[PDB]
Amino acid sequence: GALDVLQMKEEDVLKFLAAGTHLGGTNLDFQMEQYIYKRKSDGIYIINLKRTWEKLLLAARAIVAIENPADVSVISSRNTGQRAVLKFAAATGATPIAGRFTPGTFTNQIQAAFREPRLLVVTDPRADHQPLTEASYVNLPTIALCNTDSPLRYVDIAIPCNNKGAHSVGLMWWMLAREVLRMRGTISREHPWEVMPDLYFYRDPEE
RNA sequence: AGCUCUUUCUCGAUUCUGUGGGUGGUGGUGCAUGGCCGUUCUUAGUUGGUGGAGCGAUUUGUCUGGUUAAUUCCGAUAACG
Ligand SMILES: [Mg+2]
Ligand SMILES: [Mg+2]
Ligand SMILES: [Mg+2]
Ligand SMILES: [Mg+2]
Ligand SMILES: [Mg+2]
Ligand SMILES: [Mg+2]
Ligand SMILES: [Mg+2]
Ligand SMILES: [Mg+2]
Ligand SMILES: [Mg+2]
Repeated sequence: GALDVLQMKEEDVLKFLAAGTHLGGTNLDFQMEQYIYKRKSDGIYIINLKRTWEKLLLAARAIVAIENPADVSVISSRNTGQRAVLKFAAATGATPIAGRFTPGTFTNQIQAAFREPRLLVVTDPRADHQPLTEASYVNLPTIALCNTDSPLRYVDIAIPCNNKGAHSVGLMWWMLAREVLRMRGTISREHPWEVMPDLYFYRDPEE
């Protein structure tokens, strides 16, 4: 937003640079060109943070406008985003899908997995292409976290970030939960949040 | 074989004559058919409902790979059941 209550604070830029979310890929595509600051001395692109923040608050403003919280289905297929989507759906009452997608869940009126969402959030356009291709049949908008080499086909609100590393992905889902819960009422601003981002990170099997 | 011929007793309305019409047939057609059987074919093969691809005949599901006597399973997965 244009305001000052919605502006990025110094405590969040440290969370960003600590998770590494500013660090892009090696290849750029001509649709993500407005989100890049400059290519490093070695071949890697820096993502502009102020632009990440504005696209993240636009996604939150798109999610808050849906009345029933339970038709904002969230999807992750890679192993890094499963815990994050499960915790995001818990914190704000969406319906998560981790693992395989079982094509036809959006367009098949027999299956027991058939639902009719009203939004669609997704971790990675290039790894969860089946939900996008199916959303392209039932008038279904889409929000997506994009790496610097993400194809922006059928996505409607791309959020630029490092999409590869587990810490980055969990931090982005945590911040998306923070800002929907903030502007819906609920956990009012001028307080830190009870949950720490590490509840949202990938497990990466332990000792 | 009263089959027929010579001869002339016996039976009793059941027949006989003619016209229609039936009846029977190990007669014809298995290239008019039912049913049964044999064989393709002793192997692992077949099919539709909703969804996806194609203008369409069609295709996916019914599979790269491993496994099994086996489309038997494990799995992979625009398919689900
Ligand atoms: Mg006859
Ligand atoms: Mg006969
Ligand atoms: Mg015959
Ligand atoms: Mg016959
Ligand atoms: Mg069809
Ligand atoms: Mg068609
Ligand atoms: Mg077939
Ligand atoms: Mg064998
Ligand atoms: Mg299986």
